[PDB]
Amino acid sequence: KGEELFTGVVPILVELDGDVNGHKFSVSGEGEGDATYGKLTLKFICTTGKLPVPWPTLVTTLVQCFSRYPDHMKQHDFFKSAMPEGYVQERTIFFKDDGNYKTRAEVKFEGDTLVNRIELKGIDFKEDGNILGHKLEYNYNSHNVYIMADKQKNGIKVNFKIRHNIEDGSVQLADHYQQNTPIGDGPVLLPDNHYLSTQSALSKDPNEKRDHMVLLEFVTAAGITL
Amino acid sequence: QVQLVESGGGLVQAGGSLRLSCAASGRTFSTSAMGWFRQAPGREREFVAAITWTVGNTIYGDSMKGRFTISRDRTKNTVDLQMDSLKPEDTAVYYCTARSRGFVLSDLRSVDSFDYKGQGTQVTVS
Repeated sequence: KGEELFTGVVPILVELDGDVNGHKFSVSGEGEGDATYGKLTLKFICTTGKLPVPWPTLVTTLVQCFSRYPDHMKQHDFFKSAMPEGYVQERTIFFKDDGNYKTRAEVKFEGDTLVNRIELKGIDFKEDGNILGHKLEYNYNSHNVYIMADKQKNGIKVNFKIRHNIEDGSVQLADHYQQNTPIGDGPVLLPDNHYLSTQSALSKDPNEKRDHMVLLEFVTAAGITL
Repeated sequence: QVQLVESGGGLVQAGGSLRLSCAASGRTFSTSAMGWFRQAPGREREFVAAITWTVGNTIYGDSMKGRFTISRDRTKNTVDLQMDSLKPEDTAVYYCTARSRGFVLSDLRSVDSFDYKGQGTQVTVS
């Protein structure tokens, strides 16, 4: 039922209110999602000035309902089955040898637009570390996002590690722990164990003077083998 | 949960105007839309207006489009109903509502599609 809302190109709005080590900031984004190709296209702007953390650290927080689920796997697509009422998405993100983010978000339709509204808090970050020191390269890597059912909470549990490339050639690990639960009480699809192959490419608009990020993503579900 | 407090009712002559207001408190982070409905004694609930929370798109009940305007303030978490060209058939208790579930827009025309409702304020037109 919710899958029918994703057959074409769907407009997207994102809003994030954040606080990291006492530094408050806000981000807004807009673009388009096309689940038949598993494709996202979005542009984000820091509306409060300069972003106090690197843009790559915000990518996972800033709509997995746009993943392409092949035909033989449509029964495992929790994210679309919760639409239009939506779902709550919560994470803790541990940056190894540094602070952590905690996030709470709701993803839902407001008529024709899919909306992702987020609150973010970061604590215990080192003032001269990779995050507050802005030592991350402006890029992104490919990752497998592992998904299993959470029958007791009628949702899913998700985990994965993100590799952030640092300028000096090393990497910074970010360990993601994730839970999703529906907002409505209608029936939802609880998946078998599978994964999302996720790719992300970051760019800049040379016409944009504000602190911003241009983002393209390709996501496809896998792990059943027909 | 969410709590809603309406105000601005009264007794006005036909052709005049009123402005209702509602203050929301509680888990307003989750709000996807707010609206108004009305109930006259003996009669059933009728849909008045709704506004989508992020973008501010508006919809109206058939006898009110043109005369009434719904608006909302996200920093103050309020929603108002300007009522012009009032008629005696607008006499009713007016209730403000809020929704947290997402929706397709036509879901909002259904008067019982809210998640929370306020206490109500009386409007009388003579």
